[PDB]
Amino acid sequence: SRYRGPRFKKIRRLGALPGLTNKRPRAGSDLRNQSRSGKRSQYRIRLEEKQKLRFHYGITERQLLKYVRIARKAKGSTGQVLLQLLEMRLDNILFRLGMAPTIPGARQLVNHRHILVNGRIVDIPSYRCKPQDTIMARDEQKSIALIQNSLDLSPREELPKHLTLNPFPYKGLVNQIIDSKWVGLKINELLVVEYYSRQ
Amino acid sequence: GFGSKSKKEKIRDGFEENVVQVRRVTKVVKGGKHMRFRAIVVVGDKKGQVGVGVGKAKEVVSAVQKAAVDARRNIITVPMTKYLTFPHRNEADYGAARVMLRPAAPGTGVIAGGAVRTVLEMAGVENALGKQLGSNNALNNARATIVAVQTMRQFSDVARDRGIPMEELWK
Amino acid sequence: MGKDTIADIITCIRNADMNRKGTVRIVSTNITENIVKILLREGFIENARKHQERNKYFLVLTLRHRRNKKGPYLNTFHLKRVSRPGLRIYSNYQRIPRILGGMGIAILSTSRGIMTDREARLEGIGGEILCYIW
Amino acid sequence: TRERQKLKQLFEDAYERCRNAPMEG
Amino acid sequence: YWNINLEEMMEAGVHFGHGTRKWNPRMSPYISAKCKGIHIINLTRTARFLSEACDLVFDASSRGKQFLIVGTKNKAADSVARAAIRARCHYVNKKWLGGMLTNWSTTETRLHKFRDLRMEQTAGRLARLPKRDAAVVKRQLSHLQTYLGGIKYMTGLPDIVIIVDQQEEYTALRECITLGIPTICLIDTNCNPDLADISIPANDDAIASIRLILTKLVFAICEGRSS
RNA sequence: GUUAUCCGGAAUGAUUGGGCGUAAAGCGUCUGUAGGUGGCUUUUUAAGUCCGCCGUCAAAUCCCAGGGCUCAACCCUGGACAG
Repeated sequence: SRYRGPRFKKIRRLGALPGLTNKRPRAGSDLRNQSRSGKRSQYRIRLEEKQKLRFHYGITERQLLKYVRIARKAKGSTGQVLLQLLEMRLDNILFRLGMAPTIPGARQLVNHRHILVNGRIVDIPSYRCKPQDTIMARDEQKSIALIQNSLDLSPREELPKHLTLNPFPYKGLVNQIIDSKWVGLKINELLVVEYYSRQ
Repeated sequence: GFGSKSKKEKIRDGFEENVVQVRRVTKVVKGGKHMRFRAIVVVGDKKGQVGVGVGKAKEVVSAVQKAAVDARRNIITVPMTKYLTFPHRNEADYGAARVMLRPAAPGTGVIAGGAVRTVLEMAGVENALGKQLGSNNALNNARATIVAVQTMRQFSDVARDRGIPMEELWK
Repeated sequence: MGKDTIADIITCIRNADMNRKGTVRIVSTNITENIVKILLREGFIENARKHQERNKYFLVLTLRHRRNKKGPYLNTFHLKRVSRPGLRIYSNYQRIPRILGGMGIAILSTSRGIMTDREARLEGIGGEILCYIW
Repeated sequence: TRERQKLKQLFEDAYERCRNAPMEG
Repeated sequence: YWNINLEEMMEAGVHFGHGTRKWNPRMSPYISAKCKGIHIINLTRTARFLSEACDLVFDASSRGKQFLIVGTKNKAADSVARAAIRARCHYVNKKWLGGMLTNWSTTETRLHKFRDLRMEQTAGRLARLPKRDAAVVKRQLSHLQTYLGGIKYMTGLPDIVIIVDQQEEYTALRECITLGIPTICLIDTNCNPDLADISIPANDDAIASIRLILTKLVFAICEGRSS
C-alpha cells in the first residue's frame, strides 16, 4: 500500500520522522496532555524502531521482511546493509536529490512515470539503483516544471556523497553505495536487526 | 538530615539502571500475611561495566535503589576485545541456570533471553548471542552470565600467559 | 592401567590442579611422552622429568602457577577428551577445529606424529583427534 | 574517588601479592 | 634494607611450631620438619616472606597512609599496645566487634557518641548527675572503652592490617577480605596463606617471636613516617 | 483472522545435548554365554584413518557471480564446496 494516512500521529509516536512526510516539526498546536510517565516495554522500543524505519521509507512490512532476508543473505554488517538496500531505493534518491519535497511526493512522482533512468523510464518506486547510474526528468518536464518547483524550495540540505545534481540539465547520479555515516536517518541498526531475529 | 539528597544521589550518568524483575515476595506472620518487594537491578555503564543486585523492602522504589546500592558495589569489567563483541564462546552455570554465550559478527544485535540480554545490553556489548540452557529464573540466570563473562580471556593475556610471542590472530 | 592410558594422564592433570597441587606423577608410555613433549613447548606446563622408582620410567610434571592469590593459578586449565575408546572420532584437514579461535589446541594423531592445529593445519594432513585443551 | 583509591591500593597489594611467591627465598 | 639474621629467629620460638596432627595441609610444600609433637617451620621462605613483608609495608607507608593492627588474644594483648602507642597506629585493645570495618557507618556514629562522652568525661561535669547517670555513662563508656578506646584517631579505612595470629580474628580478617584491604599477618603451622595475600608464617607461642616480628614492623612503620 | 496438519521453541527421546540418594528412574544379589571395551615395548600388512589424482552422484532446486523481463517474483548462462 502507501499507508496514505494521518502522519503527525506517527511523528508524535515514533519521534520526528526526518524529511519523510514533513519538513515541518510536529505539534504546532498540540501535545498538551498524555504523560508517558516513563513506562515503555522493550518490545515497544524495538517495534518503534521497525516503524521508525517502515514509515520513513513507505515500505510494506512484508517487503521489509524481504529486505531483511536479502540483508542476511548478503555478506557483511546486516545492520548496515539493510540501510544500503533501503537507501538506493529509487524514490528515496528522488527525495534525497530534492526532486520532491516528501517521500510520498517522490513515490507519486515516480508512479505517474516522470523519471527516465539511463534514458529508460522506470515506473516503479521500489527500483534499486546501482553505482554510476543516471537519473533525469521526463522530456515533458521542461514544459512541466514541477521538479523545478521542488528543486526551488529544496536546497537547505545539500546532498550526501553519492549524489551529483546538475543544475539546469537536472541529472543526478550516485558515485557509490551510501555509507552508514551517509545514511540520513538516525537510528540503531542493532535494535532493528535484533527485532527480526525471531522472524 | 540535610535534605532532598540532591548532591548525594549522584545523578547516575555514570551508571544507568534498570530493573529486570520486581516480584512481590511475601511472608506470613501471626497477624496475617504481609509482603515485601524483591527487585533485581542490573547496573552498568555501556563501557563494559555491569553487575546484578537483589533487594527487598516494603516500598518499591527503596527496594529498587537498595538493590542498586547492593549492585554498584558488585562490578566486573567485561573482556570485550574487538568491535564490541566477545573473544570466544563460553558457558558457565550458576545454581541450575546454564548460559551459553557465543561471539557474533558485528552485523548482529544482541540476541538472548531477557535477563541475559539485560545484563549484556547494559554491558555495552553489541554483538553477541547467548542461549540459556536450564532455568526459567532471572536472578541465577543473570548472575550465571556474570560468572560466564568473568572467566573469559582476551588474546593478549593468553599470549602473555602461554608465553607464545604472537601469531594466529587476524587482528 | 585402567581402560585408558590417556584419560590416565589427563584426569591426573585435572585432578592435580583442581586441588592446586603443582606436581604430577604419571606413567611414561610413548604417546604420553609425545603429549608432554608437545605440551611443555606450548606454555601450559613448566617441566617434565623422567625417572625410575622400581626401574619403571615415570613422568613428574610441574604445573604453572602465579603468585599468592585467592588461587595461585588464575587461568583454569580445562582439559577435555574427545576420541573416547569405543567412539573414535576422525577429522579431515577441513573439520580440524580452531579451539576458541586458537587459544586452545587440539592434539591429534597424524600419520606424521602427533601435532597441534598449527602443525597439522600447515601440513594439510588430517587424523584422529585425541583431545583438545583450552 | 575514594573507591578508586581503594581499588588502586588493592591492585598494588595483589601485585605485591604477585611478584614473589614467585621466586625468591 | 630490613634484614633479620637467620640465627635470631632460629634460636627463639620461630621454628618452635604447633601440633603435629593438627596441620592444615596447605603447608605441605611449606613446613620443614616435625619433632616431638611440634612442627618445624621452614625459615628460609619465612625470612624471605618477611623481606617481602617489610618491602611492602615500608613502601606502603612511603606512599603515606595510616596502618592498623588488631590486638585481641590476651596472650599478646598489651604487647600490641606497646607496639602501637610509639608506632602512632590505632589498635584493638582486647576484643573485636563484627562490623568495625565493613559496617563502619554505625561504628562512625558510635564514635560520635564516644567522642561526646569523652568530651563530657574530661569537662568535669561527670559529678553533677547522681550514681544512675554516672553509672550508665561509665558502663557504655566502659564498653566503648573496650573497643573504641584504641582507635579514636582513625577516620576511614587503613591500607594494611596486621592481626593476632589466625584463630580469634577470622571475623576481622574476613571483613578485610570483603573490603579488599590488604593484610599482612602471622600464620600458625595449620592455617591459610591464601586468606590474606602475603603473610608471615611463624609460630606465636613465643611472646618474643611476637615481639620480634611486631617490633620489626613497628620500626618499619616509624621509618615509614621518617620521610 | 480462526481451524487442521508438520517442524521449531523442546536439552520434552539427549551423537552434538539429559538423568537414576531423596524429584519419574539401579534389576534383591551373584556366576557366566553371545556380544562390547581393554595394559606396555618392538616389528609387519593397511581393513578403518588421512593425502593426492581420476570416475560418478541426470537435468531442475539450494549457494555464489553475471544476464534478461521497467524492478521483483520468475526465467536463463557459467562455476563449485560439501558429502
